[PDB]
Amino acid sequence: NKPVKNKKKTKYQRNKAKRHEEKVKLQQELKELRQRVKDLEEVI
Amino acid sequence: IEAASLGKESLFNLKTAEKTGILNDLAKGKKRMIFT
Amino acid sequence: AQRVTFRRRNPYNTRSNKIKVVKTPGGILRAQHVKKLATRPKCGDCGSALQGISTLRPRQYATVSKTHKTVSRAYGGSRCANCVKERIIRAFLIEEQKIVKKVVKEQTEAAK
Amino acid sequence: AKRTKKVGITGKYGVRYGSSLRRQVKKLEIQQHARYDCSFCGKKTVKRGAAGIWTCSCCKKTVAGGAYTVSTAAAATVRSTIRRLREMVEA
Amino acid sequence: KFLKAGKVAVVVRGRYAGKKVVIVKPHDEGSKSHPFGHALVAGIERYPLKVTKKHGAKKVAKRTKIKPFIKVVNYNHLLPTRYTLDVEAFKSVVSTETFEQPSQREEAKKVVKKAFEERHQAGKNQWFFSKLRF
Amino acid sequence: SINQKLALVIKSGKYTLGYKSTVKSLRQGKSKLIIIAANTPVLRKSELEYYAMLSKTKVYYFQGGNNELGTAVGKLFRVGVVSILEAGDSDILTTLA
Amino acid sequence: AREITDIKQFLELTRRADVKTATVKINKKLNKAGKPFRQTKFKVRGSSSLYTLVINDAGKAKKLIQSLPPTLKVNRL
Amino acid sequence: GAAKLRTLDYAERHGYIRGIVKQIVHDSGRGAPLAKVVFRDPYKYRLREEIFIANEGVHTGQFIYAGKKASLNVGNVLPLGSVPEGTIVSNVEEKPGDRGALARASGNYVIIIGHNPDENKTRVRLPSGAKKVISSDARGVIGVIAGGGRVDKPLLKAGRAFHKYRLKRNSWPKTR
RNA sequence: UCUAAGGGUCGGGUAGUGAGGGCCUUGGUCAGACGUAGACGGCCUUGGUGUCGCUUGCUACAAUUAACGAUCAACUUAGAACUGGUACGGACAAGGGGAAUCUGACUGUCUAAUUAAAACAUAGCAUUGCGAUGGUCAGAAAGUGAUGUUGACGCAAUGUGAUUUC
RNA sequence: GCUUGUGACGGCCCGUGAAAAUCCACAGGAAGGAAUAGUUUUCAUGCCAGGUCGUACUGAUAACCGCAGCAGGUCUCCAAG
RNA sequence: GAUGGGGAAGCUCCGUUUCAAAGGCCUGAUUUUAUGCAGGCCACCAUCGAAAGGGAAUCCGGUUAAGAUUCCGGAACCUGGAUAUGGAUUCUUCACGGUAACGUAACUGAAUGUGGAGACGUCGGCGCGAGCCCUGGGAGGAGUUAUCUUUUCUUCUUAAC
Ligand SMILES: [Zn+2]
Ligand SMILES: [Zn+2]
Repeated sequence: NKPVKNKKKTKYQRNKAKRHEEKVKLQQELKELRQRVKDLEEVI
Repeated sequence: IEAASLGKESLFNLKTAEKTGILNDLAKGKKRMIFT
Repeated sequence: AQRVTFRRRNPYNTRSNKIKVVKTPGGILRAQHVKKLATRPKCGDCGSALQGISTLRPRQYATVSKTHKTVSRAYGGSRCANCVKERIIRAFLIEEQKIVKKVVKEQTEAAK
Repeated sequence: AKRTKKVGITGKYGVRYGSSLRRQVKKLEIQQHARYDCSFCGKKTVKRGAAGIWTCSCCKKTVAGGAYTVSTAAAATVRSTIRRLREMVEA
Repeated sequence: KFLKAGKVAVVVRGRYAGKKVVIVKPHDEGSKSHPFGHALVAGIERYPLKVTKKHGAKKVAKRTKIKPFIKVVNYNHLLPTRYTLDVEAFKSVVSTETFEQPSQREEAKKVVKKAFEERHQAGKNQWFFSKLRF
Repeated sequence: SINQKLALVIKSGKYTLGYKSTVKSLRQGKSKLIIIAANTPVLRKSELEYYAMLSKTKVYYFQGGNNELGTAVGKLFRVGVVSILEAGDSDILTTLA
Repeated sequence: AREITDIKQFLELTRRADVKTATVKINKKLNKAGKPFRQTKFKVRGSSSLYTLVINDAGKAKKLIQSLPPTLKVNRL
Repeated sequence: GAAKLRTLDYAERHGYIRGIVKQIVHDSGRGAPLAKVVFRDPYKYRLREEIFIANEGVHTGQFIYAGKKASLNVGNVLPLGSVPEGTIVSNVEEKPGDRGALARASGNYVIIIGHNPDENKTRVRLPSGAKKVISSDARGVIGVIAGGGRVDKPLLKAGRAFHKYRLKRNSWPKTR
């Protein structure tokens, strides 16, 4: 495998990555809410 | 150094394996016995 | 500015009589007695806090399930896996030394 | 540079106990609070826990030694003479 | 160069730490799924209990049960030994594509189980079927 | 001298410094000789000897600790085990030392 | 007190043998600084735990109220 | 726990028994540190702990060999007849079966002067300087008691003397 | 009344290709139970808030001026004018200082209610004894108890009491 | 910022700073356990039960001790601008 | 501080594990002697002594002339016991996944050995959390208003689990 070659993500880029992950997980939870909502008609 | 020498006597000894005579046989794994 | 009291009858700042101050749904401050903090279990060989094991007071371990108290490995809840790796290697090399040494002893007593 | 001209580590004792007593305490104190090398892992990570007990920060080995220094000259010579005469027992 | 098919190693890390496995396929270069030098190996999860002269027929049959396992293992997590074990009886079943299917793992484990039971009953490789005490 | 032949190997041939690299070399069958510090823990010594026996590799115990072996190889850090992959110039492989 | 999410689990739990009483609670709340909307909490009283199901849709809450068992005794607010 | 050698038995009389050092610990009122050494009980399948006086160089995890035929290394205990001329021992048994009586304080030892033909006797120079003859079967630990140089540091303070002597039985402060 | 100084968080691009997430202004098909109304919602966009953009892959000075800008907040320091005083640490709070002699080294200590030291203790200093069939003691004597979980860098008794110099 | 709890560290010792009840885990493997049938109460749920004694009030220039309802003494917790 | 012992004219004394027959457990058709218990396993000595040490588990709201973590209402938890259903598991009988650190809803276990927790001095600064303190907007109530002050005071809370 290739060598490590150091390098680092700084602070701002890590902040942006964490923000994107939070936004994606928020949308995933909204989709989970939609899934819980939808099945009520089928079960009723 | 003396602590390492203290361990060497009890655990596996390359010098003793070399002294046993049969070397490639041991590398192929020719001698096997079960204790305990 | 609201001042509080101990709620049990021990009036002394002992190790087992520690309180916190909490606001209640009635909007008043009140003392809340806090139990002693739990200690992480330690490895049987090196003494380091073994990971994946819950941190509870000793009696509380009788309540949680097995998965909380062990990891999925030999000596799972007792040793820390680096000690387990060294134990495995030591046992294997002890067996190998026994084989080689027995062969040497037999050959030596043949040629002696 | 040097906050104290001569007194050194004995500066915590102020003007008390006498100059000669402070001087005598100084060398042993410097030995005691020093950080020593580890014979087992080769790192300068050994400090005294109690008089005679010396522990390495890395590799976590506890060894027995002198009261204020890891090794005494008497112990070093006893070690060497044991080595020599056991070698002559072998020979 | 000694990590090859047929070699017997000792697993030193993981859930199967302390067991003895035999290497069925060594990938020294690695792969996309496992970017490290690894090995497909087959081993024994539950060793057969050591029987004696007194034990009856049913007792021996139930004490000679073996639970095998199959796993991809990093080279750094193996303690290779000097012993050899014939892997040809399951070289075909133990392969890269097997581990991608839980059912194929099950069938390959059936093959390895019956092979190891036959070897143990025949009396071969008593060290490989012997349990390490550590 | 042993230090001189080690210096020749370090300045001419191929070497790896450290337990993980030397075990990788022994596993891949690239090593010829392994120099092991006298300070190395006995479990590691025995494991290295077992690997070298399996790989048909010579083992030499250096006289001195990690600091001495590192400064002999010519580095400013402590070195525990050195593996010789190529000794094209120096003759350390054949000498009794 | 435990919050339950699955409607199927909620219905099986409301059909459980130890369950006798449930409660329907109405809350007026806001959705993202939006209009005042209705929240219906169904709280089924078990032997050990009170199980709460939160529905934010009024029509679904009404249809679930219809779907409730007859023998279960429901307390409104 | 008292600092005593291992109880004499067949293993230590003829071969050797190997124990391992578990911890090196501080004993209140004693200058020398103590070593806890775990042995395997030859009869019963259980581990037995022993409290030796640590010699200089003894370390945790070290193998300590006890018996007639054990290596002449620091930490190992040996019958005085098994050691050669001029050796240095500690915690020397006065007579067989007492489990150690001489040179137990820190930085103190006993030198071997010479053996005896007529029976199993050996003569030794004690820390004070006396020359004594003990049974050659009496055991001793190879090396010098750890914690040497302790008396070289002045106490400088009545408070330090107070803390030292409250743990001992010596009356402090002294009267008369 | 001013002046100067001392910080935090966010900020990289369009020249350039094409897709991805969401109430998609308006416009298009399928399509939801209850009390003239009917949301939400299971599907899509080349658009919109040369075709702005919130996202990756990338060529192109990525910044050797981010040497700067947007935004947020605390109380400290230094200095300079002006200005009233019979006063400015305005009440409170708050060392008198120095020159020689005697004494004890010091920290410490006991006289509860007329006597707190020049006496007691103290680390240091020296001497003396003891290797277990022993030393020190308690005890009239003992199958004598302790020190003793003790071993000369230990135990104990003496006499002097820091240290240096003369 | 104050009070307090806590974490990772550093300093000090010729001073190195309780025990037991109790709970858990590991190693081991006497054994037991399934096919038109078993196991697992260290997963979830469901059922039953929890005795004896203290518990008011003060805690001090009015609740105790000094012959008092004494200008004295007597342990501790909370602590606004 | 008893017992076992030993002292003492004796009231009682010494000692706290010994110079004690100091008590539990497993198997059995022990194949013949015909209605009498056989074969084995393991070692240690009472008890008292802490309402500040160790230690199973409860909170909030309300209620009285005087009760309150104890009553009332709601919501929990601990311990012991009997047990059933679901889940899990099993024809590879006692689970799979992850290179690994390890994960999970489970995922049998007698003797015997071992490890962890209980379980631990003092001081210093540094970081973090909680309550309090200070403070902005807004929604209420009260005060001041001779003149001025988008003002001064106050409510805006959230337990165990
Ligand atoms: Zn460990
Ligand atoms: Zn070290």
